[PDB]
Amino acid sequence: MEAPAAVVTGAAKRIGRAIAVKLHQTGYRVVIHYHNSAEAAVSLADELNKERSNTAVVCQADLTNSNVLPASCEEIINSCFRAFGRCDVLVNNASAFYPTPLVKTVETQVAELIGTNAIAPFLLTMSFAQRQSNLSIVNLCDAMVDQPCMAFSLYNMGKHALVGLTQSAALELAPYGIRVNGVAPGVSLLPVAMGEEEKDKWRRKVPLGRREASAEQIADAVIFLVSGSAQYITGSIIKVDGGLSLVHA
Amino acid sequence: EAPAAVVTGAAKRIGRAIAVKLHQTGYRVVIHYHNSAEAAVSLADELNKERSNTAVVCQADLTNSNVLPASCEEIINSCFRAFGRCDVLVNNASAFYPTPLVQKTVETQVAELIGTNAIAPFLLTMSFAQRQSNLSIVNLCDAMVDQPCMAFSLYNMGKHALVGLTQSAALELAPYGIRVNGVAPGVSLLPVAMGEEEKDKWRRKVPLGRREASAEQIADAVIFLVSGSAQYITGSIIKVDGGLSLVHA
Amino acid sequence: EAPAAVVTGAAKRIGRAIAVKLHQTGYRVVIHYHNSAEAAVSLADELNKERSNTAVVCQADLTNSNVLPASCEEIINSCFRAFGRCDVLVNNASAFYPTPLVQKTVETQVAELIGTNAIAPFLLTMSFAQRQSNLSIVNLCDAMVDQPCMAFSLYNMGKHALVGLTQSAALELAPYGIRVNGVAPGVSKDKWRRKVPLGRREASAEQIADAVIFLVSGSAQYITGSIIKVDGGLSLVHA
Amino acid sequence: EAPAAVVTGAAKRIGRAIAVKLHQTGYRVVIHYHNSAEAAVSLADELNKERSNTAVVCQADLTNSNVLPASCEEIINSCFRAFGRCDVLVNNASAFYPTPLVQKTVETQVAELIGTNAIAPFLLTMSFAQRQSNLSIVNLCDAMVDQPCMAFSLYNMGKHALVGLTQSAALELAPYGIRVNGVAPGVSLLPVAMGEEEKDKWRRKVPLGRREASAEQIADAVIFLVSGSAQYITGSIIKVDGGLSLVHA
Ligand SMILES: NC(=O)c1ccc[n+]([C@@H]2O[C@H](COP(=O)([O-])OP(=O)(O)OC[C@H]3O[C@@H](n4cnc5c(N)ncnc54)[C@H](OP(=O)(O)O)[C@@H]3O)[C@@H](O)[C@H]2O)c1
Ligand SMILES: NC(=O)c1ccc[n+]([C@@H]2O[C@H](COP(=O)([O-])OP(=O)(O)OC[C@H]3O[C@@H](n4cnc5c(N)ncnc54)[C@H](OP(=O)(O)O)[C@@H]3O)[C@@H](O)[C@H]2O)c1
Ligand SMILES: NC(=O)c1ccc[n+]([C@@H]2O[C@H](COP(=O)([O-])OP(=O)(O)OC[C@H]3O[C@@H](n4cnc5c(N)ncnc54)[C@H](OP(=O)(O)O)[C@@H]3O)[C@@H](O)[C@H]2O)c1
Ligand SMILES: NC(=O)c1ccc[n+]([C@@H]2O[C@H](COP(=O)([O-])OP(=O)(O)OC[C@H]3O[C@@H](n4cnc5c(N)ncnc54)[C@H](OP(=O)(O)O)[C@@H]3O)[C@@H](O)[C@H]2O)c1
Ligand SMILES: Nc1nc(N)c2c(n1)[nH]c1ccc(O)cc12
Ligand SMILES: Nc1nc(N)c2c(n1)[nH]c1ccc(O)cc12
Ligand SMILES: Nc1nc(N)c2c(n1)[nH]c1ccc(O)cc12
Ligand SMILES: Nc1nc(N)c2c(n1)[nH]c1ccc(O)cc12
Repeated sequence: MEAPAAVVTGAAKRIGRAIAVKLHQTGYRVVIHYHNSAEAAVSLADELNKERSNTAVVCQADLTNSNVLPASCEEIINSCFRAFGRCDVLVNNASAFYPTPLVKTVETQVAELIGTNAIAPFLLTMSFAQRQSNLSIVNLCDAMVDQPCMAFSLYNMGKHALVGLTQSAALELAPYGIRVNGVAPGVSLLPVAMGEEEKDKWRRKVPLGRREASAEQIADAVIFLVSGSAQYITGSIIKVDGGLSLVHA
Repeated sequence: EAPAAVVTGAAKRIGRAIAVKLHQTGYRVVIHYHNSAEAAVSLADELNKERSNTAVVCQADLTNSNVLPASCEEIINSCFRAFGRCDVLVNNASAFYPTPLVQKTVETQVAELIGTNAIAPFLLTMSFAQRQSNLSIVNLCDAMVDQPCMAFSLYNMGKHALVGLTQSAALELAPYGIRVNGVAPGVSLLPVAMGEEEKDKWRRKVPLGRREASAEQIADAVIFLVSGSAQYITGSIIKVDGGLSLVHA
Repeated sequence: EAPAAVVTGAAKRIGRAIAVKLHQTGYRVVIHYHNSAEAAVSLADELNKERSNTAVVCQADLTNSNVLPASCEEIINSCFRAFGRCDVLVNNASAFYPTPLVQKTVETQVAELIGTNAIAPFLLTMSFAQRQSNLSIVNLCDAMVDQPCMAFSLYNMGKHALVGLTQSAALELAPYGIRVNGVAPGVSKDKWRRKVPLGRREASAEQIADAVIFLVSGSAQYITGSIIKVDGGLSLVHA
Repeated sequence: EAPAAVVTGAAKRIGRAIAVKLHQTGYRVVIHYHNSAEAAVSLADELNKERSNTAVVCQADLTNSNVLPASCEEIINSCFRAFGRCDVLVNNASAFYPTPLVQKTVETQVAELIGTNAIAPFLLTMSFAQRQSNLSIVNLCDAMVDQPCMAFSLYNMGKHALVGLTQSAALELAPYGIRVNGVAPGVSLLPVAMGEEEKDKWRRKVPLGRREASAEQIADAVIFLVSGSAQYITGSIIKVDGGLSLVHA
C-alpha cells in the first residue's frame, strides 16, 4: 500500500517496456497497458511479479479516438486503483506513427494518430486528475516536431497537440500538486526490419556518439521527472536526442 | 484573370475582415459559414455590389466526423465551381470554449475544438493541394499558445496541432509552389459574451496601446502573407499581438 | 513631410536592398558604412538622382569599444541633422565568421561578432528611443539560430542576443509607440540551394527587404516583438 | 579517483547549493568567487572537513576585458592543479541589474552583464574543452528570457546568448564526448535586497506551490544533467520554474 503505482501506456515493448521496468526497479507497482501485444505484455508482467509478487498487472485498450475512448481511458486509470489502491504516475507513451501524405480512410488515420498521440493522453490526464505524495504525468513527445519528417503531418499535429496538453495540464493541475512534463526522444529504437544501411544513415546524423538512444536512456529521463529530484519541475519537456535537433539540413 | 480565395468562418469578425480585404485586393472570395447564414449572405451581397460574380457563400460544419473530409472537399470544390480556380485558403473558422480537466460530451468537445482548429485545416489543405502562380495557405494561430488560458486544454491542443500542420504542410507542399504560413493574434475582437470590466482587464495587459487588435490589423498580416512580397516565406507564423506574449505574469 | 530611416551596413547586399526599397516607399535614408565608402556614396548618388537631398551617408565602426556608444549616437544624430526626424532604424550591419571552441585575438572576435551583431543594435536602439508617428526598429536576425553552423559559437551567441534585444526593446519601448521586430533570413554553394524547400525560387536581398517594408508599414501597426523568417522553409528541414 | 568540478559564483546561493550537491555526489570542487572571499573560504573549509583535500577556492572577475580569456584559462587550470582533472563545468556566476533603454558607464554594464552571463561561459567552455569518462558543462540560463523583466535588456541579451552558447557548444563538443546543457530557473532565491512584500508578489505567481525554487531544487537538475542518467542528453535546457513561464499576463 506504501509502494507508489504507475500506469505506462504502450508498455509491452521498446521504450514503454523500458519505462515500466525502470519504474518497477525504482519501487513502483505498474499497470502495463497494451493494445495488440498481449503475449509481450503478459511476459513482462510475469517477469516483474517474479521479482516481487503482486507488483504488475496488464490492461488492454485501443487508444484510437472513438465514442468509447473516454470510458477506455477511465478504465485504464481505474485498473491501477483496483490493483494497487493508488495511482501516482501516468506515462503517456503509446503512439501510432506512419506517413499521411497531403498529396485506411483519412478519418481512421486521424482517429489513430491524433487519438493515440493526443486525445488518449488528454482523457487519461482527466481521469488521472479526477481520481486524485509526488503525483506526476510524463508525456512522450518528439524532439524533431519543428523539423518534421516529410509526409507525417497527422503524426506531427498529434505530437504538437501533446506539447500543448503538457503545458495546459501543467498549469491547470499544479494547484492539485500534479506535475506534468515531457520527454522528447530524437532517434531511439529503430525498426528491427529497417535495413542497417538505412539505420546507419540516421545514426550518422546524431552528434553525440553517432548512435540512437537506447530505450533505457529515454526511461532515465522519465525516472528523473517522476522523482523527488524534479519536485519543482512542471511544464518542462526534456529532449533526449544526442543533439540531433541542433543539426541543420 | 482574378485569383480566388476561400476564407473559413468568414461571416463575422476576423474572417469577415480577411474576406473584405482579400476582395479589396482583387480576389474573388468563397465566404464559408456554419450558423451565420444571414451575415454570410449580407457580406456576399456587399462584395457582389462592388464587383459582380466575385463572392459566393458555402455552408459547412467543420466539427470532426466521418464526413468532414467530404465537407472540406466540397468547400474547395465550391471555389472551383464559382471561379474556376482556388489560389488562397485561409483557415480562420474556430471553436473556442473551456474544457476543464477536473469536474456536450467530451467526444463532442474533442470533435468541435480539434476538428475546427486542426483537422478541418488539414483536410482543407489536402483538398486544396490535390485540386491544383501565387498559391498559399494562411492558418489563424494563437500568439498565447505557450501561455495558455486556464482550462482551455482542448483549444490549446488544437492550436498547437495547427502550428504543426503549418510547418508540415509548408515542407511537403513547397515543391508544388504552395506556401503555408500562419497569423497568430493575441487579443483581437473580444468574445461577444465578455463583460466590459473583463474586456478592459485584457486591454490593459497589451504593451502596444493597451488595446486589442482590430480585425483589419489581423487581416493586414494575412494580406502580406498571400502577396508577392512574401514569395520566399513559408512555414512562418507572424504574431500580431501588440507584445502581449512578451509580458510575464 | 517624408519619414526618415537609418540602415546600418547599407552599402552592399541586403542593407543596400533595404535602403533602396525604403527610398522607393518614400523614406529619406541614412546609408551607414564602415569600410565601403565608395559603394555608400554610389548608392546615395543613385537615390539623390531620383529625389534630391533624400539620402546621406554616415561612417562608423560598429565594433564594440569605449567609443561605440558615441559612434551610435552620431549615426542617429546624422538622421536628425539631415532630415529633422528619425522614424525607422534597421539594424542590418553584421560580422560573420567562425570561432572554433577547440584549436585576430578571441577578444577582438568578441568585439566584432558580439559588438556589431548585438551591442551596436542595443546602443542604436537606446539613441533612437532617447531622441524621440509610425516609429519602428527592425533587427536582421537569423532563421537558423537554433540549428547553428558548426564552429560559429560567437556569431550564434550574438544573433541570440539580438533576439533578446528585439523582445526586451519591444516590451520597454511599446509605451513610446516604438515597435521592435525582426526579419530572419535563411540563406540569402549549390549544396545550400538544393536544401531549401522553396528552392525553385532564387533567394534575393529584395525578398528580405520586402519583409522589412511590411514591418515598418501601417499594415504592421499592431506587430511588435515579432520575428518574420524569410528562409524558403530551410529551418523546417531536418538533418 | 574522484571526478572534479568547477562551479562559478559558488560562494553563496544557488552556486553554493550546486557545489555542495556535487561534493555530496563525490566530486572534488573548485569554488570560484569574485568578491565573496569569506563565504567561499567558509564553504571550502566545510567541504574539506567532510573529506580532506576535496575543495579549493579560485578568485576571478568574470567581467569582459582583454584579460578575461586568461582569467578563464586560470579557473580551469586551478581545477587541474588541485585535482589532476576537470570533469564538469557549471557556469553559474551572473551579474543581474536593470539597464533602461530610456533615461557605471554603459560599456561597463555591457562588460559586466554580457561578460558574466555569456562571454565568460564561452571562454571557460573553450578552456575546459582545450584542456581535455563523463564530461559535461551546465549553463545556468533563465526560464523567463522570452517574457523578460522590464528594463533588463542587457541581462536578457546575455541570457539569450548563453542559450546560443549551450546549443552551439553542444553541437561542436559532442564529438569529444562533452555534453553541454542548461538549467533554467524561474524564481528561485529572491534577491537579498528585495522586501518581503515584493518577494510575496513573485511567489503568488508560481502555479506549483506559490513559492520560489529552493537552491537545492535547482542543484538537483544540475546533478541530473552531469549524471550517467543523462549520457544521451546534450543541447537541452531543463526549466525548473514551477510552471511560472506558462502563466499569461
Ligand atoms: N522510437 C523513436 O525513435 C522515437 C522518436 C521520437 C519519439 N518517440 C516517442 O516515444 C514513445 C515510444 O516510442 P516507441 O518507438 O517505443 O513506440 P512504438 O513502438 O511505435 O509504439 C509503442 C506502442 O504504442 C502502442 N499503440 C500503437 N497504436 C495504438 C493504439 N491504437 N492503441 C493503443 N496503443 C497503441 C503499441 O502497443 P501494442 O504493441 O500493444 O499494440 C506500441 O507497442 C512514443 O510516444 C513515440 O512517439 C519515439
Ligand atoms: N479573437 C481573438 O482575440 C483571437 C485570439 C487568438 C486567436 N484568434 C484566432 O483567429 C481566428 C478568428 O477569431 P474570431 O474571434 O474571429 O473567431 P470566432 O468569432 O470565435 O469564430 C469564427 C467563426 O468560426 C466558425 N466556427 C465555429 N465553430 C464552427 C464549426 N463547428 N464549423 C464551422 N465553423 C465554425 C463560426 O462560424 P458561424 O458564425 O458561421 O457559425 C464563427 O463565426 C480564429 O482561428 C481564432 O482562434 C482569435
Ligand atoms: N546573407 C545571408 O544569407 C544572411 C543569413 C542570415 C542572416 N543574415 C543577416 O542579414 C543581415 C545582412 O546580411 P548580409 O549578408 O547583407 O551582411 P554582410 O554583407 O555580411 O555585412 C553587411 C555589412 O555589415 C557591415 N559591417 C560588418 N562589420 C562591421 C563593423 N565592424 N562595423 C560597421 N559595419 C560593419 C559592413 O559594412 P561595410 O561594407 O561598410 O564595411 C557590411 O557591408 C545581417 O544582419 C546578417 O547577419 C544574412
Ligand atoms: N535567483 C533566481 O531566482 C534566478 C532566476 C533565474 C536565473 N537564475 C540564474 O541562476 C544562477 C544563480 O542565481 P543566483 O541568484 O544564485 O545568482 P547571484 O547570487 O545573483 O550571483 C551569483 C554569483 O555571481 C558572481 N558574480 C557576479 N558578478 C560577477 C563578476 N563580475 N565576476 C565573477 N563573478 C560574478 C557573484 O560572486 P561573488 O558573490 O563572489 O562576488 C555572485 O555570488 C545565475 O546564473 C542566475 O542568472 C537565478
Ligand atoms: N510511435 C512512434 N514510433 C516510432 N518508431 C517513432 C515515433 N513514434 N516517432 C519517431 C520519430 C523518429 C523515429 O526514427 C521513430 C519514431
Ligand atoms: N475562435 C476563437 N474565438 C475567440 N474569441 C478567441 C479565440 N479563438 N482565441 C482567443 C484567444 C484570446 C481571446 O481573448 C479570444 C479568443
Ligand atoms: N553578416 C552576415 N553575413 C552573412 N553572409 C551571413 C550572415 N551574416 N549570416 C549568415 C547565415 C548564413 C549564410 O549563408 C550567410 C550569412
Ligand atoms: N544573477 C542573477 N541573480 C538573480 N537574483 C536573478 C537572476 N540572475 N535572474 C533572475 C531572474 C528572476 C529573479 O527573480 C531573480 C534573478
